[PDB]
Amino acid sequence: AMADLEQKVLEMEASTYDGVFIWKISDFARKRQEAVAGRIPAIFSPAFYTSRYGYKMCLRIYLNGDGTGRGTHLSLFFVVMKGPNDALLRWPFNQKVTLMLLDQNNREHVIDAFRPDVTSSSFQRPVNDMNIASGCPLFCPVSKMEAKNSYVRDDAIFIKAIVDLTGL
Amino acid sequence: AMADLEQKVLEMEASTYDGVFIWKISDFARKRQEAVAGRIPAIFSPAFYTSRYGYKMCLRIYLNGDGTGRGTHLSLFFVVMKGPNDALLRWPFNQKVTLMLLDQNNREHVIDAFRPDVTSSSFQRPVNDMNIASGCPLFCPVSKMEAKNSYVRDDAIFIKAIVDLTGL
Amino acid sequence: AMADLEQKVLEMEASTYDGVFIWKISDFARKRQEAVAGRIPAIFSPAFYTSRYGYKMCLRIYLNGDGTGRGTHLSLFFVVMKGPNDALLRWPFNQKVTLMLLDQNNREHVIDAFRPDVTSSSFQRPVNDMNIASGCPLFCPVSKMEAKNSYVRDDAIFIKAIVDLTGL
Amino acid sequence: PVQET
Amino acid sequence: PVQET
Amino acid sequence: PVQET
Repeated sequence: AMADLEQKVLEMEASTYDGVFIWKISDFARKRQEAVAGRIPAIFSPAFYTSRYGYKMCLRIYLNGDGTGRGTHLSLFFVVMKGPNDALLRWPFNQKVTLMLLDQNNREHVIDAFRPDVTSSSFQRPVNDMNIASGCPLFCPVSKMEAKNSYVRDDAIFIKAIVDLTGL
Repeated sequence: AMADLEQKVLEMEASTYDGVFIWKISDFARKRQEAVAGRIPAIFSPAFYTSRYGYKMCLRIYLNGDGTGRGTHLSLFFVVMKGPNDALLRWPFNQKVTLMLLDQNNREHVIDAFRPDVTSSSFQRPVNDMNIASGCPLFCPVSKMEAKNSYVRDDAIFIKAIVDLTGL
Repeated sequence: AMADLEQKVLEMEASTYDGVFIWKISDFARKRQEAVAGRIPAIFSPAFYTSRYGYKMCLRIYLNGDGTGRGTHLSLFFVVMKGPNDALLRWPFNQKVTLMLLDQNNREHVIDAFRPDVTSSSFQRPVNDMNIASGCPLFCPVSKMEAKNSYVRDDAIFIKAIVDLTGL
Repeated sequence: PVQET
Repeated sequence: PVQET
Repeated sequence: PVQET
């Protein structure tokens, strides 16, 4: 009951309840390197929800790529987690999901969006703490951002997610 | 400063500031049993508020009944607590209160609602940490839910409260 | 990792994300005295924000005055802090700021408001944890409140801030 | 409402 | 969407 | 606004 409590407070500090989430990844160069080196290929973000008692979700990013994007792109996925109120929610999950890599000059962001594949186990009511993540393996070319550009500034980047609430 | 801090974080984690509160009671069978056995007749829920700096409230439930409902019903009460901003609020408390036992199939919930008895000490500005609870001793027959039915699922139930904000 | 975690939870407990903040200062007589005695001239309030990922701000009060108000008035200032999302925000800070000392009978509050001085270092993007505070040195005469009156009740006062969100 | 016992 | 690997 | 001292 020492570090465990901190982890809980940090995740609480990062929670949102309106389907909009902004994830700030610091120490970028290092994490990027640990991915490239295969020691830590992916990282989960803290959890957020569609409403106060809505769906519990988080994101997972591979700084050096997953699947078709391995070694060439930054891969970004959506994760449906086991929420405290899943018994009261409608399943499978079927809300539009938008993902973004924010340009820090706010000129041109990187973006993609999709409607859930309702047949996929990724969107069924969770039995485990988290379902299999799904989203965009070719989200962003490692070259574009990372290198020059204004996506990485003061060794950090901002990832943004927007879960459409139509019907909720 | 060890367990005390956790308790504070759990209550914080459960706080809401719009008068709507959903209380998930887990380990139902056991708590139900401890009530029936008289070791723990009632249980308080975490606190919630009508607004960011509004009234502080919580609920109290007797899994095996109170007063006229003892041994036959689940009794549910509303509790006005001493809030950090009570000096700035209007008294006595006079907002409509709705209480519900949620059906997990979402077909037919159990519900009741009342307007405060303004003469009752239960709704005056608190002098103690909590006023005397008041509400519904015959809220729900132990038979209806509990036994068969879809109010209890995976050993847990959901109690919901809605504090009308008219005038706030 | 003991007291440090508590401080974080208390500040979290006090955070708001809509530009409206109510700061309750307890143990007033004592803090007032420590200011008069010069041991603790000013006190910072917990942080609050304009939106979930907006500007991070706090207040600073001198219970026995600052500058032109030293020894005669309670001085209240606004503070722009280094926020986690400053790279994505527009600078300098240019939102209207309203400050208030709440009358506990709710008859006549003490109030003042200003538009930021965009040339001042106080409103530029922070390089340090906090910029130089700025606001109202002659906010409230120590005589008015403090002494008789209904601004101080049960040894505590309420300070309120409202950050206009026009354009945000 | 009815007060608790 | 495409599931992670 | 007036800066603090």
